[PDB]
Amino acid sequence: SPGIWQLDCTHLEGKVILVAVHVASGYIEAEVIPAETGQETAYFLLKLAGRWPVKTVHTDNGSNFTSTTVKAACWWAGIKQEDGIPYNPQSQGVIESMNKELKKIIGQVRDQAEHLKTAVQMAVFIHNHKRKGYSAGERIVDIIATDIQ
Amino acid sequence: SPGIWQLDCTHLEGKVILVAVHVASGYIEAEVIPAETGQETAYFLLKLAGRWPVKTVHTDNGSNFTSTTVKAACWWAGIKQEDGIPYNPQSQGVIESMNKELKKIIGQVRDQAEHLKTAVQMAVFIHNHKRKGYSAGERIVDIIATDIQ
Ligand SMILES: COc1ccc(CNC(=O)c2ccccc2C[NH2+]Cc2ccc3c(c2C(=O)O)OCO3)cc1
Ligand SMILES: COc1ccc(CNC(=O)c2ccccc2C[NH2+]Cc2ccc3c(c2C(=O)O)OCO3)cc1
Repeated sequence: SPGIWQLDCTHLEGKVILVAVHVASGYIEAEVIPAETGQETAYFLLKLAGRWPVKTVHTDNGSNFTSTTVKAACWWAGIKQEDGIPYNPQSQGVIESMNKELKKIIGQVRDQAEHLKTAVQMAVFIHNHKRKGYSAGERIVDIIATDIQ
Repeated sequence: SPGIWQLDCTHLEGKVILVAVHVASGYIEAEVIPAETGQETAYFLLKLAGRWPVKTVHTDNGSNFTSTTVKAACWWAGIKQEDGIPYNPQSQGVIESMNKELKKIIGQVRDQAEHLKTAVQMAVFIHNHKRKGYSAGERIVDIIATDIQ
């Protein structure tokens, strides 16, 4: 479970916010793209896996699961590409709640930047730093370090 | 030391590669931009600090140190903005060698992608995963986890 991530795609302002969630910690990375394509998804995963030890990615939909470009990125970066079937129904709810939380934070910061991408990065920062007492950023580091040791 | 990062700007193919190095571990993040501007530098730091606990950034040059936009990003993200003066002469050499290493890796992957940004992200991946035996990615997580505990 330390290497397991979940992709998630949500929409705002006629743009697409692509999110990767570290399942065990709730830590996220995100980017704004014009539309979700295999190319954009592939590039995003390449970035993610250069930054964290990404063992498994549960793709967000069937198009990204199918995409040869996404498969090729997963091959390049040594990621096991998996489906995103919520065999645990709690998964849908957690992701939906996360999207609602992120959009709420974006709303709270929206007037602090012209561009949506800026507001999204502010939202990533707030989400990852929020104490719930550890933060998601603390949990991911602890989980991974424990795994290394 | 767990929170100290160094910015570094290098050039390839008429483009700019902006790098942040975690000093204690050698772990890096990087992006390709058309030109180094305070706006691009500010956005890069906002991204970095949402992902890792960035306490201090040694800026790469005086323009980024002076930049009101960079100062504002550092304010937003709770980062201490500092100069990049190599009071330790070993600093320059480490960065120089890092730039040379990165450009070597980019050359080794260059035909595996059309776009430079892709090759740069491949180089980030290879750099961070390289065992020197622990990798830079392992070292940063251990350093930060130790600090949290
Ligand atoms: C990350 O650095 C920051 C610097 C300053 C602030 C405080 N907020 C303002 O000063 C502000 C507020 C509203 C509109 C425009 C602005 C000025 N522009 C901020 C900005 C900077 C870099 C970028 C951007 C934007 C953007 O407006 O989207 O887009 C990609 O790179 C936040 C973040
Ligand atoms: C990250 O996913 C990967 C998928 C596949 C491969 C293996 N290499 C090739 O198939 C290849 C080789 C040479 C030229 C063009 C290509 C095909 N395009 C690769 C590509 C994908 C996503 C992107 C890109 C690019 C790019 O070419 O720069 O730019 C931003 O998003 C590597 C990484």
